[PDB]
Amino acid sequence: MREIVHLQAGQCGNQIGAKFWEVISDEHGIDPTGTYHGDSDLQLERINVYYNEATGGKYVPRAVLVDLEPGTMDSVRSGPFGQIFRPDNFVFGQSGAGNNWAKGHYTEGAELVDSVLDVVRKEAESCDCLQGFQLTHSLGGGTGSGMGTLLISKIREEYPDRIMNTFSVVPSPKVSDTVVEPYNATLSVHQLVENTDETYCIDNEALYDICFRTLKLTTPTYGDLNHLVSATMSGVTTCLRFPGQLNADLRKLAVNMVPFPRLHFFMPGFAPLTSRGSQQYRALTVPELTQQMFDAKNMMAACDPRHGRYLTVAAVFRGRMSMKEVDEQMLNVQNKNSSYFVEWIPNNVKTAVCDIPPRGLKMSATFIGNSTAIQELFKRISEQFTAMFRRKAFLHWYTGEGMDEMEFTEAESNMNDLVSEYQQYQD
Amino acid sequence: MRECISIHVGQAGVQIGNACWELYCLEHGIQPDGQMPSDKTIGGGDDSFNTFFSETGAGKHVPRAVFVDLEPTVVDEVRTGTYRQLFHPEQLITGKEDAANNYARGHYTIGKEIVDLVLDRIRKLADLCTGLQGFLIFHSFGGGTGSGFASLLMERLSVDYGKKSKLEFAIYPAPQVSTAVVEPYNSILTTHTTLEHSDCAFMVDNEAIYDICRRNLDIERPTYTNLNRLIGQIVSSITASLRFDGALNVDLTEFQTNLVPYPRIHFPLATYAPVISAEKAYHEQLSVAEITNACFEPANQMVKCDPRHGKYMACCMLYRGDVVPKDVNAAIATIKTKRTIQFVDWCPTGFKVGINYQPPTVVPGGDLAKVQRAVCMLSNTTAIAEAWARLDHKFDLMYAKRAFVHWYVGEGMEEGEFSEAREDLAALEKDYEEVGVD
Amino acid sequence: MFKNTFQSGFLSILYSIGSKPLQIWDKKVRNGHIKRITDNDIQSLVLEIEGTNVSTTYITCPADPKKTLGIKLPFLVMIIKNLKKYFTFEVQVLDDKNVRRRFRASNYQSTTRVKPFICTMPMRLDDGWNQIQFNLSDFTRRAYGTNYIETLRVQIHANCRIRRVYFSDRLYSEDELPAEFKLYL
Amino acid sequence: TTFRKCYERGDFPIALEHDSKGNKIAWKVEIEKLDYHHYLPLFFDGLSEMTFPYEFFARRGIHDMLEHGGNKILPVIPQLIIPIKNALNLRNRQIICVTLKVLQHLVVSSEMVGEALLPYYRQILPILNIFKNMNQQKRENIGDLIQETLEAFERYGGEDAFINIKYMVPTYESCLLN
Ligand SMILES: Nc1nc2c(ncn2[C@@H]2O[C@H](COP(=O)(O)OP(=O)(O)OP(=O)(O)O)[C@@H](O)[C@H]2O)c(=O)[nH]1
Ligand SMILES: Nc1nc2c(ncn2[C@@H]2O[C@H](COP(=O)(O)OP(=O)(O)OP(=O)(O)O)[C@@H](O)[C@H]2O)c(=O)[nH]1
Repeated sequence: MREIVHLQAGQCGNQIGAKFWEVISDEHGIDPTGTYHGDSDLQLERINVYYNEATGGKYVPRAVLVDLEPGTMDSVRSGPFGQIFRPDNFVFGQSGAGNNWAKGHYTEGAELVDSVLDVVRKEAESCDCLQGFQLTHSLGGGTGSGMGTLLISKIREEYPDRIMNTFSVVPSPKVSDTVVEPYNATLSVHQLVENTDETYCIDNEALYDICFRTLKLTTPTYGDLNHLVSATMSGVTTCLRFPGQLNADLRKLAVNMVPFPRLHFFMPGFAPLTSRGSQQYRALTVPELTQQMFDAKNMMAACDPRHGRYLTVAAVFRGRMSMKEVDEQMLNVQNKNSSYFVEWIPNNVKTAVCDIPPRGLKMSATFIGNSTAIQELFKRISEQFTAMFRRKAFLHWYTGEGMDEMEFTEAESNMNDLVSEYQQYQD
Repeated sequence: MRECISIHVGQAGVQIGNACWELYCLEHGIQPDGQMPSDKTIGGGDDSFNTFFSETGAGKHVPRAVFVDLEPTVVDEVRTGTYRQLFHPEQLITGKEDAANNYARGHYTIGKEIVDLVLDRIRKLADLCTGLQGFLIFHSFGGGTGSGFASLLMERLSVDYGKKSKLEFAIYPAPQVSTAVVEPYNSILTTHTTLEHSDCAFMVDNEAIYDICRRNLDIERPTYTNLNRLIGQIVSSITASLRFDGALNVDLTEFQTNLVPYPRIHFPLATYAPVISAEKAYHEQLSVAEITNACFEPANQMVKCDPRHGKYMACCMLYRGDVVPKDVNAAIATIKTKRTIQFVDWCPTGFKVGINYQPPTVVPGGDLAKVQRAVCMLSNTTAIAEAWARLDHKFDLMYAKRAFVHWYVGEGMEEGEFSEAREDLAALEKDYEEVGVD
Repeated sequence: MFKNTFQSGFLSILYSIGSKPLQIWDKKVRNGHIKRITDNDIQSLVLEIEGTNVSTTYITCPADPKKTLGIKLPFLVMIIKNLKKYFTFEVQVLDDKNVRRRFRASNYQSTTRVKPFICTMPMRLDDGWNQIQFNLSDFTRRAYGTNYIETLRVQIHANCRIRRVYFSDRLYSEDELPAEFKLYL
Repeated sequence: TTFRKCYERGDFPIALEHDSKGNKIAWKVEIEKLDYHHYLPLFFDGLSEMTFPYEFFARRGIHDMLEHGGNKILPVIPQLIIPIKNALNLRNRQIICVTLKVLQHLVVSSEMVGEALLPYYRQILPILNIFKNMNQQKRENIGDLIQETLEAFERYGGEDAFINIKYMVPTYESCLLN
């Protein structure tokens, strides 16, 4: 059948995937030990998209976990699910990263690529018919960037026929911590736009704003933020595993979503988010779900598209519904702002209907869109790169690694070409 | 794995290492016997010690630090002290002669016959250690003996091992207090010898430590005891990264890279805000806002350079204990908004964050308080070069009158060293203003 | 004894100006003496060991027979002044097989004797202040065909005028020697 | 054991490198103009040795002079023989795996080896003959390494090599004419 394989790269990718897999195991009711307790037939027979059976009825995750700092995955192991994660799957690294993109891009990976490729191709043989793979990391994440570049590069040629989903968290515009971070991000995004097909966009500042908005809980964990985001990605993956008349294929989505090859970046949206009073101060109807769903407040991805226009939008809606509600909702929103979209393509809304509702609540939905809301981001990165490349700060490290400024020139040039493309298409 | 090796060079370094290693054994709850209670922490050397101690199957921790001395009184005293069973006999490397503060004496006379010895020690530890991310050197610029010794050993470790990080720590010359007027001489010798190999140098000053002590520690008659406790608290905060885990884990290599923009100048400065008396903590409150404001307050730095005379390039905040990221980002955003703060236009981002869950515990017989949120704040700014201007207008007059250089000519060195070093330092100042200007 | 120390460099075991230099040197005095008296040529204090019989009186290392020496260096040099008398010395070592063996350098010796546990060598030399040089591996290789590994003890007999015994890995030249090693009259 | 104390005393100038989780090394004094006779089997005793960090030196240096020192093993072979069978009798899975790897590299290293090894099988083989079949992530299958050793051996060994290996090993098969 048709399956996908997970990759957790970088110190974020690891912890992200920890949250992800524990959540999925909860949803399908596998004990942390690994002995599933029969609750849901359909989930039992659909689980084979991601899990592989181990003797006694044990369903091993098909995720490849990579990093260089032992403590990260060791802490994850100390978590309540490393026992279901396999010692075979764990690959360790012979370096402290230094958060150096060039180091993680030319020297350290030079001797790991072989082994990691062999492990993932063993996994590919383990699976039978793939759609592709998905990855989780950060664009600014040094190890994740420096390695994901090479690994995705290779996987592209060995399998030019499969979808390489990229789920890289986007850092704060107002703080970057790392000062060479814009350099690393631009480096990454060059080959990112060059290879990738799907790119996600998620931002910590937006998460904090939402926490203060509706979570209202004062002090969360970044793990609670991951709670939210892994809930979103679980929602987008609900389609493949579930019955109900919706079309699940990520390619079925992407063909609709991408008018042109230079369109890669996509902005999620998540359905009902509730606070202490609101659990009993709110009801569950498609109009209010859609209203909240299409709110710059409920927006969490990059930044407000209020400055721009929407190009493509696609949402999935989970629970027991009918067609007429979403029909009237899309017609409504279409009429309420026939302005804020583009003439170029009318009727840019794509929807899916999943029957099997989530555990804990009845009605849910997810939404992913392409609008002109990345221009601020990459204009910012342009001005940052120029501002610290006018005098070439911190350059001695990357020269010691053995790189040259022409790489930076061409990369920023490609980024500016994408700037012009996004600008021109909408205006 | 994740460990490093420390060198404690100097009479000056023995007190500080002694107090520090006391503190480490203390937070780890290490019995002065050399072994643990019935609790299970001993083995082959894989647990919180494993970076610092090497507790073999015999069950005895082996700290990964070499203490070198030339005046045997102090080293024999500590040899007769409490933790001597812990301390390996000849790891306490001792010499029987003294350099009389002279850099040339300690750099040519004694070092040659002892550098092979310390090399043997360090290689015979390097074999057994696993990851060895770097080296933690406790020294001083005006080394009453450590100056030339440290310079030569730094030369040799650089030439043989140009791959790993090197971390240097020194009590900086007091701008207005000096026991010796040849301290500028030998200190600038050390600096000019270091710059072309020195990886990351951090300085501290005792006067401001005194000032803090009677500012908010309520001590008017201080001792090396409190001095060492606080400097060791700083280094303990920095080593807690290796010790425990946290929200994010950062590294000395990250600090090296991201703290310095351009070569040569690799001399940032520390700052620890939450020092306060126990009763003051008992009837007052701590939070990220005020501690950030304090660590940004001009009179909260161990070096007396005015930030309104300086300009900010690099900063690094490390929290230890229980905090959240919301107030972190909010406070740093407020700082960036604050106009009195003056960063360079080069770096719209100029900071490095680190977070650790583990609460800072308390040493019995200390003088600190019971903290719940701690931070180390490491910054490089432009206000530094005034110190070197001070030192150069000090040095040039005493060199024109060349007072007591006859000692140096007797020990056999010449003036070309001073010749080169003066314009080397001058090149350093000129670097400083050309980077300060945009 | 002090194995932890570094065989690298030079090993002065006994050196005359030491205030109390006799710790690890068990003394067996019989019809003789130990004296500490200046010379005329070096006009510096040196050791004097004499006795009526030389087998009766002898110094040795280590002091504890229940302890070894533990030395790798195969080269030995002694600073002796000939006194026109009957002197000898002894060294015992452990080898490639792990069987013990002794070397017996005796000034009187009229012949050369090889016994399965000990070799003998005559000593004849000039007068005044002169020097001793020997290579453990050399002699063991030549006589027993085995391979020198380490030293375990050393004994010295009477009729001798003593400045310093020291050990070295190799045949050292005359210029790297320190000034106190650079003997002058 | 003896080699561990020999180096704990110290006569080998070997350097190193190291990082988070992996492997690398260096050295201080080159080997070719030092020795391949007075130190080769003494260092090989580290193979029979099993203790951090000494096994690092053993496992790697054993390869190292193998790549760097071809035309000298010729006379040292009987001295090499001993620690091999000592480690074989030591009877540890990990140790014998390391052996099998390094011995594989030994045989393939250079020429003349099997023909000179002619007198020297009846001591190394039979313990392996009984190790045949008690049992690719990191090359862990004892039996697979065993058959690899026999395969790499026999063809290079010569003509009656296989028949004597057979006399050791009643399962043993030809890799030549079957
Ligand atoms: N799960 C998790 N991730 C975080 C958190 N805070 C920050 N991150 C980010 O996740 C990013 C990506 O991690 P990695 O891809 O492993 O980065 P790296 O290559 O190891 O190098 P660095 O980015 O310096 O860590 C880091 O750079 C952090 O900035 C957090 O609290 N939880
Ligand atoms: N680190 C440290 N500094 C000290 C100590 N006591 C005083 N100081 C200050 O640091 C300097 C100590 O350096 P030196 O006097 O050169 O020390 P030394 O070279 O190793 O030799 P000594 O004369 O035995 O101290 C002094 O000038 C003091 O200003 C101490 O115990 N430790």
